[PDB]
Amino acid sequence: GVALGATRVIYPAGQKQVQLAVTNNDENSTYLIQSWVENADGVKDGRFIVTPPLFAMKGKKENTLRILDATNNQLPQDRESLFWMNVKAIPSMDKSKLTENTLQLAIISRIKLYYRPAKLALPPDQAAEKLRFRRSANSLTLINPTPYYLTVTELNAGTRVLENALVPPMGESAVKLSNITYRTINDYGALTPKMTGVME
Amino acid sequence: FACKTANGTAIPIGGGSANVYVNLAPVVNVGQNLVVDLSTQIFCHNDYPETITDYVTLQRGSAYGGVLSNFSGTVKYSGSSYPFPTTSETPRVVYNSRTDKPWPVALYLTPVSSAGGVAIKAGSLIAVLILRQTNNYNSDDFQFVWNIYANNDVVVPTGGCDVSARDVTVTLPDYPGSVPIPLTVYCAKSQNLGYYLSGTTADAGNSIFTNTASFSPAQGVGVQLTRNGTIIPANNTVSLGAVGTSAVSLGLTANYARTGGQVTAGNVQSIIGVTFVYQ
Repeated sequence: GVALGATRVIYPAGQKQVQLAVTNNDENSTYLIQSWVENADGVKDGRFIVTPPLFAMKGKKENTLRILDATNNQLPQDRESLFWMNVKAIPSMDKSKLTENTLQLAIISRIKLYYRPAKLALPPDQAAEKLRFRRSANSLTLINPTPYYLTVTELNAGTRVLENALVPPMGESAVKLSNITYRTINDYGALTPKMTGVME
Repeated sequence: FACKTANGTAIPIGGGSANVYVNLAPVVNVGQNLVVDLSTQIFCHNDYPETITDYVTLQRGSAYGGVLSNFSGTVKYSGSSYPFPTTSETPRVVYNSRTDKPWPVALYLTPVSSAGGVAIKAGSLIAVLILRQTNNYNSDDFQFVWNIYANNDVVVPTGGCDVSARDVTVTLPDYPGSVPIPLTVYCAKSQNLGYYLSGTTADAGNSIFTNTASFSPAQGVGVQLTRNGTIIPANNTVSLGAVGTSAVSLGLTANYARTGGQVTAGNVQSIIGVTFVYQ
């Protein structure tokens, strides 16, 4: 089908446009590509907008999406803000099958989009380790003191596999609950190194 | 004949060996070129140009560590591109000056699809390039060995996956029945995937997608989806777990479900979204 060249987009505040690659693999299919960004609540904000807002990808092809900052510098400047970028591949009307019963599937890819204010003091890579934990006998709470969203994955409490989790800037998340292990996904989509669950 | 490196570390008249430390593009996508330009760090001169002429070749180039496993590509020597790792000694270039000129060698490397994270580790050996020098005077045949060490990590960001849907599916029955919907996903780098459905729904339960045929339409019929028997309502994320190289089927069936008053014969056509959500 159509696939994106990343699993997330880092938008650095200040830049007028971030680029995102899309690619159609299906040698004999034509798709209309439409793209948009939503805020953390699912609302189609106009905070970010996608460049070309609507084009065709005929056969094996490669295109560039340009995500423009439409915020009016109205976003928090001391922490990331989570948005969702969706790129939808509208398949062409198949005229042959007008007189039959059909199901068309429109495949969409949805990835994180983090707006990243330009002067964060701690750096993206010094973020994961800075996590801490607070235990209860029902739950395990993650305390993210950094200004970056943390994709906590491979959350282990001894033998136990806990919920994967998304911990926001200078905030916390909670999971149903020994020695705590955890990884994080970075800006590149790669798993950080297994780390030791340090308490608060 | 002799050569030295931009860090001013030399290999004298008989040939011999040296390290070159290259700062690479820190992030390279699967389709892009990682260019390792050695003509800005490796410099040679002929020592007696008024009498002797020097002949210089790329005798061999070999790739190591993360360049050998995650990259494909070429070597441009003096205007021509050969395969790298190399398959044979290139043509000569002439050095006929005492002033240091570059050895015109550049590696053009493209990450393959299977490469992920750190495709070249900081501090590791990326390549070994052998400069071979001969002349029109004696039978001198010397080897200058340049060991290319990467100073930093080269990251190949993972891409989204590929959702291969064989058709734009005939659900006929015009009957009355059910049909599988061939829909598989695969990722070049194993990641957790989730999906959710979206479109116009007719029911409180919000799993029956409206009929939208606009050419002699049926009536009373919607289209519902099932993943091995389990109905999938719109906006309800279905967890696929880790999807790697091997295509995971979503195990979809299209079914007709009722939406209202008299069921009426005619065409039944619906369009549904399927949103795959990345971790």
